[PDB]
Amino acid sequence: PVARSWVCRKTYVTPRRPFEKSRLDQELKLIGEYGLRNKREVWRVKFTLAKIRKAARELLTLDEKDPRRLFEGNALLRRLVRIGVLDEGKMKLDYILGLKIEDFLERRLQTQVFKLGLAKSIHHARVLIRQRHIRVRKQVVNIPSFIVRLDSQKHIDFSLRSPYGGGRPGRVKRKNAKKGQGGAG
Amino acid sequence: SLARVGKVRGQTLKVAKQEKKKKRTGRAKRRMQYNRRFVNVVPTFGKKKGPNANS
Amino acid sequence: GKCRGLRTARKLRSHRRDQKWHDKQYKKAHLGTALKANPFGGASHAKGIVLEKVGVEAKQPNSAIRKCVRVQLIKNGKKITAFVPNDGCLNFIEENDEVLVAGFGRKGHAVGDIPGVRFKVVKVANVSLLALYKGKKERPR
Amino acid sequence: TVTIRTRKFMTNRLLQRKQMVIDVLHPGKATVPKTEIREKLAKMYKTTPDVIFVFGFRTHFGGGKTTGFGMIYDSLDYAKKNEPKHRLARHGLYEKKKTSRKQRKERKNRMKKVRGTAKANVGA
RNA sequence: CACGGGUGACGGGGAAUCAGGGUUCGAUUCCGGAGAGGGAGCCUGAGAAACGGCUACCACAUCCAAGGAAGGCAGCAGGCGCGCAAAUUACCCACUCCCGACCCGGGGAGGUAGUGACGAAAAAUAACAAUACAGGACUCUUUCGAGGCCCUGUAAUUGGAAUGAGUCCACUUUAAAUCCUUUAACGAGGAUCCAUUGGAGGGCAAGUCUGGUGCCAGCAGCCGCGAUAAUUCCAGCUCCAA
Repeated sequence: PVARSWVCRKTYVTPRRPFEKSRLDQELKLIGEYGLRNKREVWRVKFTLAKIRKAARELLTLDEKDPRRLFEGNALLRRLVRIGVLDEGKMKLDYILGLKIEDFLERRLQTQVFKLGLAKSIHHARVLIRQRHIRVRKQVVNIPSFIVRLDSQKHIDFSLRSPYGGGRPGRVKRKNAKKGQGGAG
Repeated sequence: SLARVGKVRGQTLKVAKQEKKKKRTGRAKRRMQYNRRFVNVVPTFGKKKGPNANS
Repeated sequence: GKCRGLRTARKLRSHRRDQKWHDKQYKKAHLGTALKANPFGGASHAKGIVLEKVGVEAKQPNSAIRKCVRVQLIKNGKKITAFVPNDGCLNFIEENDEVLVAGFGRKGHAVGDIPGVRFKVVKVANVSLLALYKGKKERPR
Repeated sequence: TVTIRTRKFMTNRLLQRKQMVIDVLHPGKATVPKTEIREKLAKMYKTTPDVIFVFGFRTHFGGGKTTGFGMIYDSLDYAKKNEPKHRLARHGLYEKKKTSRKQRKERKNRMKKVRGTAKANVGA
């Protein structure tokens, strides 16, 4: 008997048919549009979409003016508003089912950096996330799976310790300066 | 019988591996894959040939 | 169902309990005769000793001389025709060598062109036949 | 530019101490040492740094925030009354034993065998 | 459906698959039952038919000066055998508790380190710009060609900019260490600091490309390929799945 959790959950579910041409076409279009790393990066968002739509179907099967239905519906709509996929005027549990994988992928921090335009490309934005040049509310975000909130969307800028912002320059600039001073004398 | 084991592997000519520029991997591999699938080609009439289709 | 009474639950349960045995998979799962007759004993892999190498003539239209190995197990001593999968990999197996033997996937059935042979060879003296075919490792001499 | 804030402040008279959670903001430098933490808490609380024991630093990701726990005693006698000997030895006013536990178990089981006054002759 | 027998049956809370129904596993960290190789018997003690308690038999087994004495790792590590199958003869009572005459001592319970691709989560192996080019929403021209207000990709053609795997002051972490994060100074253009595992007739995505073999060797979970022009073998290139 040791003191630990043993609680884990698979965030992705593989599809039933492995080699559907239309499914591979859709996933290839999704990655080529939104700059993703593999197919598991699509499948985990598809399974969170499966969770949200299955919860929405379970709430729509319930009767109107039910306390559990209203509580879970208002909680799920509050979660969708605070992650910023659903609009503030569309906060109704019947409009959750008309929501899509592209609208879930538009709120990725890679896509948020690409839409705010401080980067050049989507994969170049992922390069900036890897190389740790940006911060979100004085917190460096190294992992591009950060769900950007609607309140924290405007707080995305370059980080403090950053050669692209107000910091010391990097290895290539220091090597060029050292080579220039060695060539000068 | 049992005396002809490895006949074709013994009698074929070994061809060395040709040197090649190393492949980009991961997100860059899938980006290059999308770029050679969609944005380079145009929709033409008839049946579209495969990637490995040669004449 | 056939009888549709209100209190025929024990009749339906006893009838289905008697008629589950007529299924092949239920009988193979719940009688110990097939589990005793299985040389693996409900296992996936088994080590054994090579005693001879047999050239087996193939079946119907597709004809060949397949290279099987008579393997005597350790835990039971039973003899198995095991199949050497890849090309030229019979010469890597000599007499009196401990080899690893597994199934083929059809769950105890001869597959394709090879009659009466259910099992195959995976590893040969802690060196895999895949590595011996690829040339990655070397047989210890 | 190193800034120390104190949250969750509590006055434990039954422990004869003050306690707080220390948040250290250091923009663009490394982790400050416990000596500088004790000096800055001393010049903040206007007390002697001998009764200020700070432990358990955790640095957040990014490098601009660390969080630890601290307590401030009233006297060194009260600190030695209720303060662990290992954290006293972290600062150096106490020295623990140097006999290792396997040799102590071996010496104890050897003294268990021999019966009488001669256990002092058995041990070392 | 008693009685009798078998179970690769400890039971349950639970786990997987799942429309609804069900099916399979549960020895396993939580509770209850049984026990220290197999039975049996007892002192102590409130509580034991106790085995890091004894007493007799069966099996195993230690030292002996040959008279005797002594044992129970289905505890912690570790060794042999059995195996398809499973880790160190490490550190500590500091975190959680327990015991005692008890604020102090002890605890292979427990915690922390080493092996570890059972498994679960996150996620490196690049990007930008310039030149040659191949094209898309417009003006003109029947086409040929021109312009870029808007573009997208390719190329051992070139260029800096940035960072991490690793080495490594120091700080922190900790009972003392270790790992994470921070921070000096190092450290990438075939960024050699090089990513593999299977397949390419159908199911099920992907060459009737090249050389050799010629019902041989071999491929293939199923149908089926291979008798000198193999889209299925063996190799080179390319592509597909992760």
